[PDB]
Amino acid sequence: DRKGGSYSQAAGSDSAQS
Amino acid sequence: SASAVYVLDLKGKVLICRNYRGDVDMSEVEHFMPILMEKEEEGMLSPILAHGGVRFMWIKHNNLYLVATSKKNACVSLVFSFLYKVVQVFSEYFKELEEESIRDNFVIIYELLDELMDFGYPQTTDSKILQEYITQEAPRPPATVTNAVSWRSEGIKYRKNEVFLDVIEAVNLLVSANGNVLRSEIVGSIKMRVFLSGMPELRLGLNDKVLFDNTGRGKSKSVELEDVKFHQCVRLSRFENDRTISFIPPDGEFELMSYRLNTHVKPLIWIESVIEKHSHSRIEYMVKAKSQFKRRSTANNVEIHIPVPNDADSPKFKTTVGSVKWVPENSEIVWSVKSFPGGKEYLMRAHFGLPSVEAEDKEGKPPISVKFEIPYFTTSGIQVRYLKIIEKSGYQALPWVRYITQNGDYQLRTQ
Amino acid sequence: GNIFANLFKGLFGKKEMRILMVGLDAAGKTTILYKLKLGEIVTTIPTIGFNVETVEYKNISFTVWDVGGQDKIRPLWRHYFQNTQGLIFVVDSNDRERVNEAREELMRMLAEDELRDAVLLVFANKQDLPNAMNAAEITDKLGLHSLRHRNWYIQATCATSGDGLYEGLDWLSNQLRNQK
Amino acid sequence: EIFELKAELNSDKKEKKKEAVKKVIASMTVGKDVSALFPDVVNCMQTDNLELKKLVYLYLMNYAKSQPDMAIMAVNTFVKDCEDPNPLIRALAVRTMGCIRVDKITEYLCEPLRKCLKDEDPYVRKTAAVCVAKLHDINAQLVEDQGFLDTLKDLISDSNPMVVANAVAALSEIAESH
Ligand SMILES: Nc1nc2c(ncn2[C@@H]2O[C@H](COP(=O)(O)OP(=O)(O)OP(=O)(O)O)[C@@H](O)[C@H]2O)c(=O)[nH]1
Ligand SMILES: [Mg+2]
Repeated sequence: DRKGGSYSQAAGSDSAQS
Repeated sequence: SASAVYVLDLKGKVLICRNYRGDVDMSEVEHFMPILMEKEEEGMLSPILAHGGVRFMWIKHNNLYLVATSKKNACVSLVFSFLYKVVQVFSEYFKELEEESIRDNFVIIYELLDELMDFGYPQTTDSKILQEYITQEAPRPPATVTNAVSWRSEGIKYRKNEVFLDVIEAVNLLVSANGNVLRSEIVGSIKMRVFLSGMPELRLGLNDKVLFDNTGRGKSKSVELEDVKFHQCVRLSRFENDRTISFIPPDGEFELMSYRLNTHVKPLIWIESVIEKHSHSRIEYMVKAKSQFKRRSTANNVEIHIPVPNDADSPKFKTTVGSVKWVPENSEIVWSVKSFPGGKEYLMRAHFGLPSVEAEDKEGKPPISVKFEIPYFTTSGIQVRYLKIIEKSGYQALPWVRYITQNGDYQLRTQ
Repeated sequence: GNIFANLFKGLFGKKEMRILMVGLDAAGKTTILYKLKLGEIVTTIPTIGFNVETVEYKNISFTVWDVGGQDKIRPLWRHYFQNTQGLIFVVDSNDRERVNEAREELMRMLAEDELRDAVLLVFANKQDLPNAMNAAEITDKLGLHSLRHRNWYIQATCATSGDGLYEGLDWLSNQLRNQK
Repeated sequence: EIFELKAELNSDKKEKKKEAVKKVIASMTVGKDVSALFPDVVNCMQTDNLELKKLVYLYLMNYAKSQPDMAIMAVNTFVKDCEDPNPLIRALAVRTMGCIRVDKITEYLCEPLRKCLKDEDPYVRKTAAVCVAKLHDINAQLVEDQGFLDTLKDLISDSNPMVVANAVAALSEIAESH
């Protein structure tokens, strides 16, 4: 856990835009 | 074009001085303290002084005033930027900025001062890069300083590839005493702590309104960032061409981009406070805090400072939720709340005494400032879309980031 | 107290010693110092300041302090008189017009009450031209026999070849240390 | 005090010379007129340790206007150090040479500046760019006689954009006084 919100994984790029 | 970068103290003693041009006599610092005393006692004190034909432009540190003398028409902004870079370097090398390190770290301080700026022109300011040629515990300088990439040392290898992001929100609110909000600006700040192997070229992608309009997706929730200020690693040409955010992250925690846009939405916290101040008899604090934020989010550590009378004594607090403490050092009612669910409403009724004798001078009305910090809540609605981690060797990165919403200039004008 | 550690060190050698190298400019002193240190004929500009090096031979650390002979650097030899044990004079037999000046400088420097334990060391430099004199004519001209309480010895060293430097070093070592 | 410090600095042990240099640097920082021992620290200048040479250079730069006459015993050291393979030592020597505000020393410093002007090391080129401007600030005619403007102009036409920026800043500083 961590104060201020749990860290979330990010994507690599806009997969929906090619 | 500074002439001599010196380090002063709280008593007027020059902790450390390092002349860069020699065009100003070293004895001119003795007049800085009397000049500052004269300026502060007449309301004309300024960070940039003037001793005859010599100007003393400096900022105030925790315990020292980083004064830098000059004589010609030097760029004061350049001097301020050099002072800020020096302060950041001192903070990165020494965990504290006080007199205990100036008199103890003179061996490395002189080397850092000599290497940072020559003839009044700073040449190297990267603390991570500077930590490779000047140490307090010397080989040839790294090629990163000579190379174009002066913010990411080559050859960095880590067992894992973890990049932790921090989308910290800054809720600044300027509510007038009439009940309307004047200055309501949100300053985004993406602060990442990169730990990767090699020299990766991150390709950050968010849900920008301009990017969505250019792609043709200007119909979903897109952040309208009025001002986007990227770090030195972010290539300006790529962002200007087609809003392409490509930059090599440094090693450690740093500020990549700092968004800043206005907000026309209702405040997350509504503070309805009243003052039933009897003349020299007593006063009442009918303070009501309405949380307009979403009920799914909880604002950890809610601290709504309520400026009570400076001469208030014998205080009593009739509140609903949260500890209420009166701090005589700050002269305010600290409405401290640990957890405040969204949509909650805490009511407080203060009552304190007042001396019969009236005060000699006016005290002013400091504004009520909340200290809300709601994690996992993005008010601007900006969501990170992608982060293109590309490495020549080739590795599978594991990006991470969290959204933290706090209060910035969240002041409320009093009546 | 006990000095057994000193005897143990002396079992392999402990004394290092020091040395001085002064004289007129363009006297081949820098080339000789470089040959003693490295062993190559290095080309160097006139010594504006000074040179300090060391020589390791016969278990003695022969620290040499090369000094130029500039007019503005002539009065700067008094700085090396503090904590000095040796003194080497490099003569320039190829300059007749500067021989009187070199002798006067040596006499002025030889008239100091602080340098009393420093033995005389005259080196005949530039031993490559036919105009160079022998090891007796220079001593007679300089009047080295009239140096009371001074242990002087003339040695001919060739800068281009390097011969005679070893004999001078051996003489200096025998003058410094009085043991087997 | 002063006699003990001089005896320590005129010793053969580096473990005492480094401490003496640190004490001399701290006494000047503490506000002590330590210019009286300027000729005494000059002997312990050409040392292999890099942590001690910087302190000596700083003391000489801070003790250059006060004793210009005693400063004549350092040109040879700067000339010898302006050729070390380590770029850091050459850069420090170049930076300290221009910092010495001596009218009789800047005349002989032109050869090392000319040698370091076209140096392959980018740090050396960057240091020499600022050194040329520092020398021109003291002697404007000396820089013109040495012909450094032509060398400064070609620095903008070279790689190593940090060196290019340093050369541009030096050219702007020179032209501002022009
Ligand atoms: N041809 C020839 N010339 C020599 C020889 N030895 C010395 N010289 C000359 O003597 C000069 C002195 O050279 P250095 O030893 O480097 O300088 P120095 O003797 O210390 O004189 P200063 O530096 O001015 O004090 C050289 O320039 C040579 O031309 C030699 O063996 N053969
Ligand atoms: Mg010489």
